[PDB]
Amino acid sequence: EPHSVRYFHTAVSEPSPGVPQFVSVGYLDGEAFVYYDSETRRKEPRADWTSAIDDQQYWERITRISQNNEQIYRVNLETLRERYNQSRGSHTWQRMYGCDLLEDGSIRGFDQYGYEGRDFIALDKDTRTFTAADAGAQITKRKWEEEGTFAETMKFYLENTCIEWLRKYVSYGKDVLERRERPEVRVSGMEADKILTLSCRAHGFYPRPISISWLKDGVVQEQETQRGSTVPNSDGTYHIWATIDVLPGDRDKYQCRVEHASLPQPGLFSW
Amino acid sequence: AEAIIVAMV
Amino acid sequence: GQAKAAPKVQVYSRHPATAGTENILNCYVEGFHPPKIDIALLKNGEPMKDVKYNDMSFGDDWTFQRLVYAPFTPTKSDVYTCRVDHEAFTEPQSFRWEPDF
Repeated sequence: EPHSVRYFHTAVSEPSPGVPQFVSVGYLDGEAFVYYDSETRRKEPRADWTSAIDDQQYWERITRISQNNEQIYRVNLETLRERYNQSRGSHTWQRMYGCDLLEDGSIRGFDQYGYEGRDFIALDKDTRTFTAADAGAQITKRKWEEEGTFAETMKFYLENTCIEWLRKYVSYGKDVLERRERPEVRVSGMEADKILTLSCRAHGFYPRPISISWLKDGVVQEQETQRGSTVPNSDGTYHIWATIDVLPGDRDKYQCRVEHASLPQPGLFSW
Repeated sequence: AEAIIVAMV
Repeated sequence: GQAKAAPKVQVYSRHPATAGTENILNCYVEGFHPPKIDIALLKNGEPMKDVKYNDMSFGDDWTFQRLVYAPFTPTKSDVYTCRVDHEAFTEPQSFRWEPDF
């Protein structure tokens, strides 16, 4: 029942292959559903539910909004060049903003900006003031809090518009969002110098949260385990592994344990 | 939908 | 000054792999900054066919992430690699797929 809508903007002075001058990706509960860049200059879908939105010339309009705003990203890129006394070259401007619905129905909002891969300025919409990270950021704090309008305008969107679209988005993608897909689990064995390296792999689970652990005759082995980060598949599902180094006679005491929302009780797997 | 008002730095 | 952060890289199959069975080969490149990057999928050092690129993402620390995937039917002789070139690297780096079988 909690949900998220976030937009990620990347803007750079010098394009490069696969890096346009400006790109924007919208995510629903972490899965892409809307894309735009300054080469195609067109808002395009990234999820199937977006295809039955019911707004008619919504795509034409939001495309135009984006086309118009990449002017302002180019300006802010030069402002930031001169404010930080850099040369002309490669610089990078980044933005993440959006809203959350928590399980009690309350709302959160965020608007964060990043220059050169470092924090720059963040909205604290509770106080309608910006937290600056910098001498250079302190200016934009003072210019934004002088004019008076942006903080509350962005607080408005975050608390109203954003949330209004979130709920509509959740009900179009109800079926994708609530589907569940079990993991296929396989345990692999490889010993070299009298050390058996057991590798447990969980493929294709949705949703993303997972527990994977290792059991030695039924007792967790939390320090002898290293696990990878949950990483994405191409079809919206996820992937994780967990290895353990153990000794080849201690082989039939070893179980991988996979707790996932898709299974009522944890699965157990051996090699 | 994206927020229309973008600010300048 | 600017961020300069090299990527870390995980290679993995969509499914548990079996010799001669059609599958999907994933390369997940994360942690880099700036966004400029080259990511190549190689079969025994040959460019693979049908390589697709997910829209790049970034997270809380602004470092970027990318998924790059391509269909593949592995065998026991074939060596599958992901070759990543990024300015925080002194030089391109390979990361090998380690089979399930």
